Amino acid sequence: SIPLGVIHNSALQVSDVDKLVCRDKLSSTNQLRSVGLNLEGNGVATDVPSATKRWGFRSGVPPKVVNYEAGEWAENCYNLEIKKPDGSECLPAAPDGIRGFPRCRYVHKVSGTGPCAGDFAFHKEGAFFLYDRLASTVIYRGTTFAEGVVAFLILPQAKKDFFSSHPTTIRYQAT
Amino acid sequence: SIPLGVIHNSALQVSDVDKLVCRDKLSSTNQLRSVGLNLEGNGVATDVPSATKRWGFRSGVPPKVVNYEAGEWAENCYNLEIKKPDGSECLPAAPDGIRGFPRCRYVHKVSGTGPCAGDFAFHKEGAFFLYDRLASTVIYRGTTFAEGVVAFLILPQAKKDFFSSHPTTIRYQAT
Amino acid sequence: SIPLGVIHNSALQVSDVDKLVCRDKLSSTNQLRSVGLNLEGNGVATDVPSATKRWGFRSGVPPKVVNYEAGEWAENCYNLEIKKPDGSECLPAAPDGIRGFPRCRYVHKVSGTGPCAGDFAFHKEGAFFLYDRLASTVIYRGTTFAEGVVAFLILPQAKKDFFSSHPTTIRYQAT
Amino acid sequence: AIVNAQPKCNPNLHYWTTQDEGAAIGLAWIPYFGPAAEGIYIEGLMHNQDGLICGLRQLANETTQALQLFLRATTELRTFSILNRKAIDFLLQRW
Amino acid sequence: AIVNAQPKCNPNLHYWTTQDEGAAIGLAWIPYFGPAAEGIYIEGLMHNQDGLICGLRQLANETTQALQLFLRATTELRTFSILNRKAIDFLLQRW
Amino acid sequence: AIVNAQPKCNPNLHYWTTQDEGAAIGLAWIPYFGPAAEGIYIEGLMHNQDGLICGLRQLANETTQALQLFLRATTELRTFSILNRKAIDFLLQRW
Ligand SMILES: *[C@@H]1O[C@H](CO)[C@@H](O[C@@H]2O[C@H](CO)[C@@H](O[C@@H]3O[C@H](CO)[C@@H](O)[C@H](O)[C@@H]3O)[C@H](O)[C@H]2NC(C)=O)[C@H](O)[C@H]1NC(C)=O
Ligand SMILES: *[C@@H]1O[C@H](CO)[C@@H](O[C@@H]2O[C@H](CO)[C@@H](O[C@@H]3O[C@H](CO)[C@@H](O)[C@H](O)[C@@H]3O)[C@H](O)[C@H]2NC(C)=O)[C@H](O)[C@H]1NC(C)=O
Ligand SMILES: *[C@@H]1O[C@H](CO)[C@@H](O[C@@H]2O[C@H](CO)[C@@H](O[C@@H]3O[C@H](CO)[C@@H](O)[C@H](O)[C@@H]3O)[C@H](O)[C@H]2NC(C)=O)[C@H](O)[C@H]1NC(C)=O
Repeated sequence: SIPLGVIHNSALQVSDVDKLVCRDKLSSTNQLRSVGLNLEGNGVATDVPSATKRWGFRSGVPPKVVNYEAGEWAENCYNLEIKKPDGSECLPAAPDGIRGFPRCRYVHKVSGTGPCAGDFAFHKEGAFFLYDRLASTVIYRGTTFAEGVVAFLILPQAKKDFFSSHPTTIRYQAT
Repeated sequence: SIPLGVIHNSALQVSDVDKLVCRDKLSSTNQLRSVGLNLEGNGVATDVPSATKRWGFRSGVPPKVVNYEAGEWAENCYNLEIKKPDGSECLPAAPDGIRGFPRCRYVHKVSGTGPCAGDFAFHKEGAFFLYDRLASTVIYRGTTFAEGVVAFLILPQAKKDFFSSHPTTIRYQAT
Repeated sequence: SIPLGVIHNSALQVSDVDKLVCRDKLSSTNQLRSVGLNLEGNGVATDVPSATKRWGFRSGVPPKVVNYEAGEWAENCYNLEIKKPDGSECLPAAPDGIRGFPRCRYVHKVSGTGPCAGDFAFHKEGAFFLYDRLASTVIYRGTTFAEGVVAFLILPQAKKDFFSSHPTTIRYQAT
Repeated sequence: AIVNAQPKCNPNLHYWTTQDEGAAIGLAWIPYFGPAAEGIYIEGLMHNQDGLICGLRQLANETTQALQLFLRATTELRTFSILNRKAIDFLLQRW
Repeated sequence: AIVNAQPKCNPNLHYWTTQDEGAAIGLAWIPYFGPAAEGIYIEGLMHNQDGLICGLRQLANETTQALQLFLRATTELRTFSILNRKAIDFLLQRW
Repeated sequence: AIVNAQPKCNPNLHYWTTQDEGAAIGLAWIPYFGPAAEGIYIEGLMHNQDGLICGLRQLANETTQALQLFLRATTELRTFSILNRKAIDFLLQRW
């Protein structure tokens, strides 16, 4: 029951695949797109102290990953290298294929010795962590990520593609 | 060539996709389901001395895995830790995603100095090994499994899903 | 924009699905096939001194793999074990699933030191490296491969498939 | 069509499956608050419906041969697309 | 239809995406000569069209609940087939 | 339609496709008894059919450009869905 959006004459409306009339014609498989939107645009605070308080550790839930094709510029992105007091690395190492968010104006790198208390780090408000083009539910060590959400669309058939219109870093401690 | 089952009027028939009349109307992708059933229901003996004679070691055949969505309760389940005499572990380590069988009334833990003389352990009668929701052709170390087989179905269209109706361990040595 | 080849009356023509009229209709998903062809049939030189000049090293480009279902016999195949002068391995270890080309009438083993200057070895002319039934853009260590390209086809419908019709090595020093 | 040949056939079927439709209670959909991997299943019973359960057990016994040969050909380590392929083959036959 | 219920919604959208058909300028299609992983993107701006951008942001907020539960069920580690499934489910409903 | 431009074109083609629906003997379908990975292939010769084999080689030389630009875009490490997507696009365009 994943909602799917339909665009006609630059208006947006929700539609189950069953509700589609013949008017909202879907002719080719390249009309279907997935877009990942950073939630900085929804007014959230983006400083490191406020962002750290929205990530938490848990055990017993396996990670998951989903693909997204288009994205958005991020004004702030994060990079985490937290450690346990004994020197062990808390977060998992990045699996092959996950590189990092392609576009960030600023990248916050956080390193410290705050005690993690679980197997993985999740998002307490349900949002995803966005990498180059793979959205994940977990934080991976050393890889830049941007907080965001994913949406699915049926784009209009046109001679020009929908996605063709008008074509620093700081380090802080933690505990 | 994989047979596909169709349910109508609470009866089961075999019909490849070629023979489907419009009467057995497939309407949405939710109707297609894969079900994994255990051998215990077909009358097979399940004491450990009889179970181990039904698995054998071989080399030169890559392992394979297939997904299955629904399953059955298992009264007997097996966990294996076999070592060749020098102390090396014979069975492969479980890859990421493989996980124990969810529901198991009793779990037999078997460990001992087997003469295992192959690269992988296979089923000598063609049955799969059921792990979580992944059916495998090979045994993995330390993960519970139940012997079973997989079936494919086209479920009836209804207001209530078909799979919604009426909603200890022992340690033994081996060689 | 990947072309499809359509066969009718033992003639071949290019026809994307945009213009695949009913005269060349599909009926089942087993008609679609992918065929991997070797460069040696197109007249390329195959002696080792001339073959190595068409492979080169680069960094910053992720490797990729694509599946192909049909193939061709190779008169010459290659196996590589290059090393840096310090003794380290120059090429990636083969990931699980890569098993080497199944049919080679002769296999060249090339093993010697070379000033490797990149993460991976690519093909300078855009060709793929054919491993078993997987086509890769990068050379893996110790696995036989044949240089080739991939083509996609819509086979004719018949009682007898398009296929099934009419049913050693040297070592070379390097520097 | 199908007829049971096994020496014994258990008529009941205690099943478990994972539901993905609908909405959860409050915050339960957030992974940080949701249940562990051992608590995502739902369970039921096809009480005393022997006429159908006996058929499933026999079909699974016969389906193994075709499935094993299919997995031999494929070079994908984990297969998830068998049902999708059959959906496509259904459409292409009556397009 | 969709109405935003979130503070300080951003009207603009500086997108980036990968062009599937590629540029194909001369030899640039060969990976040994092509751009690095950081250079395969194209980017623009959907200027001041807040009537559509505001809708997209709200849809993503609501789509999260359904997507999370779906991922909880599937046993595959990386999911790529959501759109293809919706393409099949569109066809199967049409007669 | 297609015209060969390569300096030489071999007219014969030996193939080694695998078979998914073979009529296996009683016990050959069990992996414990079946052939090793080197024995699952079937071989044959498309004798002297120059008119098709020459065209087939040329099409491959032209499909590399489109295929590699496609692989540059995808995040998948291994791609298996190219033919399935083309099947879906065939059905959708019959609108
Ligand atoms: C599907 O069900 C049939 C019927 O139950 C299963 O057939 C069984 O196959 C095994 C292995 O070939 C037979 O074992 C053999 O039995 C005799 C002694 O009875 C002996 O010659 C051999 O040493 C061997 O053990 C077994 O008898 C046979 N069962 C019956 C009732 O005929 C079949 O295995 C099932 N298929 C799958 C994939 O589970
Ligand atoms: C989708 O957007 C909604 C808003 O439309 C987001 O709701 C936000 O939910 C969080 C909790 O998950 C709320 O935090 C709570 O706020 C109050 C502040 O007084 C307080 O009672 C609690 O201490 C707690 O912090 C937050 O206020 C709420 N935002 C708004 C604007 O109401 C929701 O998180 C978004 N969903 C996703 C997946 O991003
Ligand atoms: C598809 O087939 C064509 C030929 O039909 C292949 O073109 C060949 O491309 C290579 C590499 O660009 C050319 O090599 C160059 O040739 C000249 C003359 O020696 C020289 O300037 C350079 O040193 C370089 O070696 C080659 O000449 C050309 N072949 C022909 C007959 O023109 C093409 O590579 C094939 N594509 C694939 C993907 O295999």
